[PDB]
Amino acid sequence: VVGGEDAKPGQFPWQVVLNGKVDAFCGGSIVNEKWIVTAAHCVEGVKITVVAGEHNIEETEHTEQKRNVIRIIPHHNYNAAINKYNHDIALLELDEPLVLNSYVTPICIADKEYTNIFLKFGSGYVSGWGRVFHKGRSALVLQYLRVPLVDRATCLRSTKFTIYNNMFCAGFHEGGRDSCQGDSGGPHVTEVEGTSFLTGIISWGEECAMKGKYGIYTKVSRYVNWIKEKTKL
Amino acid sequence: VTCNIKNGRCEQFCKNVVCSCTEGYRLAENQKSCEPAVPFPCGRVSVSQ
Ligand SMILES: Cc1ccc(-c2ncnc(Nc3ccc(C(=N)N)cc3)c2O)cc1
Ligand code: NA
Repeated sequence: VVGGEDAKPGQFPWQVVLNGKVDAFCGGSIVNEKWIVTAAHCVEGVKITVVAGEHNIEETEHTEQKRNVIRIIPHHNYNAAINKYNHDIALLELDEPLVLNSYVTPICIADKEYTNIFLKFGSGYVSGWGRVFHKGRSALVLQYLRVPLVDRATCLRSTKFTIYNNMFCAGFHEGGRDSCQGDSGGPHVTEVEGTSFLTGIISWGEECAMKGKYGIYTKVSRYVNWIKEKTKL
Repeated sequence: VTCNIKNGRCEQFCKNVVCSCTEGYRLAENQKSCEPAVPFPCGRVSVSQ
């Protein structure tokens, strides 16, 4: 996250970090004690670990819970050889359940209709340990940022790339603040009377925080039935 | 009176009105608000901020 702020401990208890050959390559969100929702381009075959209850990725705070990923379910319409960032959503099953507490809490997921109503409120929070500057290094402390929704027409004019209808744009007209590489798979959430709901997955963008460009996100409303079905306990 | 105007005053979900909440929450005595039904319900911050 470029131009964000340090999250306080337990401020985004649904956030998880993904570690593989490189630590903090992507983020995710807790659906429940056994399942994480992330971006399909982050995963594939390749051994991954999930860390919940994380705050500073370089200091043991005793709130962390690390788990091995035993199953990766990319959405069946995801195909990297056709488009690396379209249908960009996947689920990860954990080897053992997480223990829910003040630092490890699931994100709410409303039905399809209400997830779309909450996205249309126009203001969401994104978080992650991605780059804090364009081409810079990943964050030590979890970062967060409030990003306004950008209308589809403005979003289409911002790029030569194809923005599909179940992708959305969020960010600032003048740049300066945005999600970035290392944040993909992480959450875009909307606060509804003190309860946060998952409205998007952090997906991609051309560079980070550049004026005229926006962050591209997966609309979670498009996948609510697939998420509820595959993550049933 | 109707879910089209101010969500029928429901804190979370409305059905034409009958209010409802997401998993881990129960509908409060006023039949509009949502309150935790479990120790760590989804989407809530419980650490001191
Ligand atoms: C395994 C794996 C493969 C590829 C990548 C990867 N490569 C490039 N850009 C990425 N993301 C990105 C870029 C910009 C913005 C933004 N400006 N909002 C947000 C996210 C990205 O996740 C990561 C992991
Ligand atoms: Na830590």
